[PDB]
Amino acid sequence: MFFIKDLSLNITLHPSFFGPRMKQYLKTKLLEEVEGSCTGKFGYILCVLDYDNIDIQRGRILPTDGSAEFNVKYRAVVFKPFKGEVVDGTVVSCSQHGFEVQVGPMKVFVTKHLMPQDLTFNAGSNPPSYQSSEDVITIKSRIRVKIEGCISQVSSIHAIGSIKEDYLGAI
Amino acid sequence: LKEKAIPKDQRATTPYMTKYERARILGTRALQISMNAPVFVDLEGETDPLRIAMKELAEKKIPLVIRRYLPDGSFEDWSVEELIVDL
Amino acid sequence: AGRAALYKEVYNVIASDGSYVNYRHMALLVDVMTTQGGLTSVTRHGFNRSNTGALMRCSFEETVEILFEAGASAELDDCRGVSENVILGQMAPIGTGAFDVMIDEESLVKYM
Amino acid sequence: VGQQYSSAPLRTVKEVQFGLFSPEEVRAISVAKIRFPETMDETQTRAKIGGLNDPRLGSIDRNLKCQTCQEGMNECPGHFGHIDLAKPVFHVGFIAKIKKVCECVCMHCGKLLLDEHNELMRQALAIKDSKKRFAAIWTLCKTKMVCETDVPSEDDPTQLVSRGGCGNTQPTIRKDGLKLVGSWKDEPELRVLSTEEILNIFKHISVKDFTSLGFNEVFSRPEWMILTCLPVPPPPVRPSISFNESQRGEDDLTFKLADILKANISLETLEHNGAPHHAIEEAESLLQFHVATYMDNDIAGQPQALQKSGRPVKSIRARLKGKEGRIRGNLMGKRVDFSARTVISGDPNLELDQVGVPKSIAKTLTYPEVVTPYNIDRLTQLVRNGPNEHPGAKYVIRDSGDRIDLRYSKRAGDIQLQYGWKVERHIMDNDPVLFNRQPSLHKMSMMAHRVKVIPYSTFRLNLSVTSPYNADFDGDEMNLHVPQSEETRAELSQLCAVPLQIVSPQSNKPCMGIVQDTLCGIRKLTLRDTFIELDQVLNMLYWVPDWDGVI
Amino acid sequence: VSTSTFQTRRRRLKKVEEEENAATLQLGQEFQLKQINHQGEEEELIALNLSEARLVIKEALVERRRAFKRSQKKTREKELESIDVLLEQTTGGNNKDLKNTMQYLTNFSRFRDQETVGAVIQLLKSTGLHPFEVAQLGSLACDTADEAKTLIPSLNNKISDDELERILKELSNLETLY
Amino acid sequence: RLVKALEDIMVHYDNTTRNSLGNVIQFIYGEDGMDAAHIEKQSLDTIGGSDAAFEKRYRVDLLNTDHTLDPSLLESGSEILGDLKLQVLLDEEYKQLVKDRKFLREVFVDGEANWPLPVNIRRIIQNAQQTFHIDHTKPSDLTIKDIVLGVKDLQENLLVLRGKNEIIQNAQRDAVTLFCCLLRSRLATRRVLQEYRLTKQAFDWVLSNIEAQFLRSVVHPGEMVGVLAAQSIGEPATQMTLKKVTSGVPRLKEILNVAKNMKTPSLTVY
Amino acid sequence: IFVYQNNITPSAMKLVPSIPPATIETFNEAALVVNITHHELVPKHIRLSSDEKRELLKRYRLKESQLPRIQRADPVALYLGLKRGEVVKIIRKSETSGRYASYRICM
Amino acid sequence: LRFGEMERDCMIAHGAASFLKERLMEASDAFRVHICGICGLMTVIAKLNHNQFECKGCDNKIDIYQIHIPYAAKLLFQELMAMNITPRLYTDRSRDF
DNA sequence: AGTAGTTATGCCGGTCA
DNA sequence: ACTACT
RNA sequence: UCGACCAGGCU
Ligand SMILES: [Zn+2]
Ligand SMILES: [Zn+2]
Ligand SMILES: [Zn+2]
Repeated sequence: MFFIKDLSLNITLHPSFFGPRMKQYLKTKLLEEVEGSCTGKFGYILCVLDYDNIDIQRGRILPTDGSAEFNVKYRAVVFKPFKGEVVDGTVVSCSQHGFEVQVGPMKVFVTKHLMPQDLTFNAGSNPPSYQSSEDVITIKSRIRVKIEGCISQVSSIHAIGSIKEDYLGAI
Repeated sequence: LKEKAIPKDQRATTPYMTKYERARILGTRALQISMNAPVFVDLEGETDPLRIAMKELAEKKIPLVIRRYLPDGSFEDWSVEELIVDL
Repeated sequence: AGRAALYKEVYNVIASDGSYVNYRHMALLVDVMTTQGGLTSVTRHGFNRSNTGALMRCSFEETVEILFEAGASAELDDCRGVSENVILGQMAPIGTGAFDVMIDEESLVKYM
Repeated sequence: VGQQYSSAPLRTVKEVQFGLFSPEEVRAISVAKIRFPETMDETQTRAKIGGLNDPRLGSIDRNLKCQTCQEGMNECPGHFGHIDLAKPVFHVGFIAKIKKVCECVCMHCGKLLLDEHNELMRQALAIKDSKKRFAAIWTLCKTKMVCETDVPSEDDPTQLVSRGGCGNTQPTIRKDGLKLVGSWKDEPELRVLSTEEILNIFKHISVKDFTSLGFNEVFSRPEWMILTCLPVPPPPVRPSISFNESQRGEDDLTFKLADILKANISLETLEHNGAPHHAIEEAESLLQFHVATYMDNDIAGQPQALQKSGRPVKSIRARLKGKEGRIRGNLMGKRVDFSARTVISGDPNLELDQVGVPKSIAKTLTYPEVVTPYNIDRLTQLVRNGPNEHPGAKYVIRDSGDRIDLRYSKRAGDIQLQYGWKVERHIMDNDPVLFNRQPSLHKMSMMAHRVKVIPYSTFRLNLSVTSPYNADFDGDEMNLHVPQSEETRAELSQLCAVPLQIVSPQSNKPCMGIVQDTLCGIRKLTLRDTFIELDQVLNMLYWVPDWDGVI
Repeated sequence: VSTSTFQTRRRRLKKVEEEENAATLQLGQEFQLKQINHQGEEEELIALNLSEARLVIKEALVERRRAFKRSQKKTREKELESIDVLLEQTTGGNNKDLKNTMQYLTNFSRFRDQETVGAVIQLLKSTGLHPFEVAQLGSLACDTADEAKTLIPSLNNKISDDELERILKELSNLETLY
Repeated sequence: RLVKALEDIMVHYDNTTRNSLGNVIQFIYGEDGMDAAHIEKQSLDTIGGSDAAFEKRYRVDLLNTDHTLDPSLLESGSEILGDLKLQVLLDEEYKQLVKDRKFLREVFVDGEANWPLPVNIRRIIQNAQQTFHIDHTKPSDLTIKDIVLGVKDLQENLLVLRGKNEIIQNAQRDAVTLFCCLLRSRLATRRVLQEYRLTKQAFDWVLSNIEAQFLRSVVHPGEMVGVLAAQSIGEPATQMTLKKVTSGVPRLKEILNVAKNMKTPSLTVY
Repeated sequence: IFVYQNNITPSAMKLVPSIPPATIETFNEAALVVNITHHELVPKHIRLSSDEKRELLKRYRLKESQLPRIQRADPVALYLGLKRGEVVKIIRKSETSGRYASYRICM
Repeated sequence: LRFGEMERDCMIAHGAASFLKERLMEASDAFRVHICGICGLMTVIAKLNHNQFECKGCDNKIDIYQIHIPYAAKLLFQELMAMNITPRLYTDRSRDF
């Protein structure tokens, strides 16, 4: 899953920053605008790699105000989830509708009726849990989830998964 | 494509700077000098942006590059440094 | 030989009046009228029928008709013409616009 | 401009893809259904009915409202809506092609009337260039008036091969008003070609046939010349013009839509009613009229859809037609800010390239200088100076895009600039400016001069720059444009300053000389007979500003 | 101000066709094996199993803090804190993601030896499997070839039960300890 | 109509004149690459005059007591008489001059010798003279090889086109053909010494300016040549306040229209 | 080449473009009485090896369509038996530059 | 005053690119519209406020630009559309050449 | 024939919904 | 008032 | 806020 994609970005530098430590200010701007960002297109952009050799190229000067626009060619580590992708993470929240597992920078949600049947919801617990003949899932338990579907949204991706198939559930 | 970037060698365009090029350099620099960008010469008391630009150009200290386009899309880059300034 | 005569004729019209126009000018006109192959008239029928962009052509003589036929035949405009840009409010590729300008991070450091 | 920040990346237009609207897209784009021909007054209540102008399109009443979009009128471009028509109608502007395409395809089956099987056709089919190809293809098979089912292959005219079927004879087509009529030929069989009919045949034309006939599968397929769903242009295109309240001020276009709207509703309520079959079609051609009249209203079939009062009604096409037109009079040229004009009169005391500017004008025309440590002082002086004294200023514009009006602002006297802010200051001595005299025949009708603010109300120019403009002082007027950017002015001073323009490339010689008084007199001052004594020679020397002080 | 990506296919207006993604190894167009490098050369998709990812990130944030000072001139539970520092030094501090990713990665990492990870990679990079599967097999603890072929349907016919079960064995060993 | 039909024609960075389609219209602007502002009418002496005076002017026969440079001109005047190695050059020179003369009479059949051409050479020499107060009394100090190989070398730099290849290089040589005739017409050994009386210094100077002044007269890629050309014709037609053949505005109209049924449609037969 | 006198059969010529490669050319007699190419205003043209052309295009970065065209029925075009695609090199005198070299592709 | 066709020519003649663009925009029209990257139309429903964009019908919400063109031109396009003609505006080229 | 398309630049009273 | 094209 | 159409006059 986790990928390393070759991306690029455009930055418009005011003329004031047309100093000597310019390359530095761009490389900075890049990281400010990219690391932490999210798109359904490339998923979560987590970390820009090889800081040292970020290609700045020659920026062209806009022609009415005097800013320049550089096309910063970088490379980075991204995280885009998928439907049918098996992933395991830790629990975070848990109600009567299901519980939310956290895989990486993202959060997956397991709906009650997407769990096995013999697995019940013990409300009269704390932290709230889900009990089975054998299992006891809750707040911090690690779980192996199958991502059933994703929903790209704003600055993040969210999905819903099940643990009703085989070899899925707590670990 | 950048398969359109004609090497510093093999350049065939004029070695000299065109009135248009230069008119546009002095103007661009003046603009940025007025935008409070860094100035690369000593303002011998100069305080007019175009003046400061003409001065930067006379001391070939203008960090700009003219990207000349050929009718096909090819292009040769020339620095104001390089470019002669007979005009 | 046509181009030759065409110039010769054009020239006479101007010299007959007792004026002088440096050859290159009439030359250029004369040539434009012939390059394509025969005699293209400085007329809505002649020149305004080449492959220049729709937008360019519509700025002379047959405006809407040209724009209509333009949508019918799904034309594509390069926006290489002075006119297209004037219409789009963009810097036209002429004199000051015949080339781009960039800050060279390199030389920008040698200066200090 | 068109203000307020937008996070959307900003680029320039590189290409323009022309095409035709598919009824589907029109429906897709549409933000509003549009059923009622009423402007608004929700039953007389000043507002807008969910029917015409703003059933969610742009706005009116200086009211951000605009189907959330908000932003308010200056920012909100229009928003298209639509009208599902009652029956397909031609597009006034395509009728000609619509017809010529029929004369190229076979009705009933929709296949070309000439294959590679015909050679004179292949020759055309090779012609690369939509325009000319379709030009041939037509002339070629316009005559072919039978959908031949079998042709003698490139072997012997003996064994004839098979292609497309149905040999149905082909109607000889002619145009009548906005109607296409054919006569399949003892004696012909005259009959009118219905739109729904022509539409279907076009829809059946094959994709390859499309193209061979200069069209395009993605951007402009034949069928689209036939309007089915009509795009409704937003308020901005057809803005009103109110007179306070309880009145009106609708636009011609807003009416012709109402016409179309009415005309449509009428038709439809005849197909859901007692449809006297050919009393309907009598009201269908009315729609064809309006929907045609709205785009073009200066056709050949004389009914020039006049409006109540006889005035013709501007068709959209009128809006774009040459000079004064949209294109020619709004884009290839337009009225502009920062310009000034007055009577001119020569002044034998200005330098060739100066331009005497009346103080009153110097105080109106302004330049947007940016606050720099280089000019903080000078600029603050001007701001404090005022918009009324001469060397002064009118506005101070802060980083936080807001104008401080130095003539009212309770802080006019106050104000302390800010590196980066801008002070719109008065035009001052030596500002480069474009000066011109119309008609503008050659470069030299527009040269850049140095300003010299001066008394009285007339632009004063040096006599020798007289010829280039072709001005005399019989009362000619001259225009003047003040450059606004740091580079804009650079372009003037560096490229078109009067001194540069001196030797003209028009006729490889100078284009300004010595004239009138100076010419007449320079001769006299020259004649061997002309002698000058000390007292005067001394003044004459002094008058020359460079004179090295050497008698 | 967006963020482009080494391949621009024509916007023939007809913007409709792009399927959904799945365990049919049908990731976006933005993730096909055949994708173009920044030096415009074809280069196979680069998927990373966890840990192999925890290393990649950590290494970069390191050489960063380094150059973030060349110009300055003029144990599972234990790594959690050691990393929480490198972060508040080279990261943006609001990268709640890169932080959460560093823990998640640090905790669920199967191999924590730049060598063991290499071993893993060589081992799998002989299967001829898709970068994604190779990624999953690497970061998902599997025993029966069944558990594998089941959490990774993409496989199924791509590798025999015994052969896949072999590699699985190997994987359970190179499986660095804690 | 003129302007609308040339809007988009401008000299490109390769010295080609094209429109907005990239279609060539003039391979080298004005068939010479020169900007019109930098041109002046100059006389090409070589073309006119009798063969009699042509020889008396440009001919230098070192192997002759009556056709050599008298030593009052050139310094090495006496020690040059009879030099066979030099007459090879002087004959090579006088051969070209004579070839030029025929080539000019070929281009300008008329015999007309005054034509607009870049770099005014008459002046560029007068300054040369006065700058160095060159006295027509003493003798020069120019090697007969000095002159000849210098002028020969000056040509090598009157660049208009640049590319490294034959098609272009040839184009270049074409572009400069007529100018060079002028050049040789004026920098002929005989003239240079008998007429101008230039010293070796004054000479190297004239050669330097002639070079610069040339490079300066070349057209600037960018120049909106189209519109310029349009207005340059239109403007004077405006002042046309009008041998009985349709002439003037009505005729011009006729022409631009490619008018099939022109009014006066004479035809002159020789 | 076939120099007819007062014309050829409207059925006869229907047999010229029928024996390729080899091509046939028809010419009227009265049309060749005077040689046009010899006319004052007519400059020297010149065919160009498919290579000489490929070079012309390469050295000027031209597409074919960017070259000044000449009519297939242009007098001088026929005189040299030009064929759609070939390029002539027109060389003429110049009151500006002595000699100038232009190119014309065949339509 | 009117900087008309003829004065436009004179600027082209001087080769004064910027001064022309500035005279036809900054000094007159100039407007900011948002276009779709799929269909070159001014469809996009920009809500510069909540940072939302979108162009249903193309169902876009990501591929969107903003361009500066003379209001008269926005009009020219909307008018051309009203007449069922699509004058798509694209920020990148394809036709190369 | 029939069929349309133009025509210089720019600036400065009086009826109609 | 004139001029070309379908 | 602010338009259209017509007609007339100056260069
Ligand atoms: Zn809106
Ligand atoms: Zn049929
Ligand atoms: Zn869209």
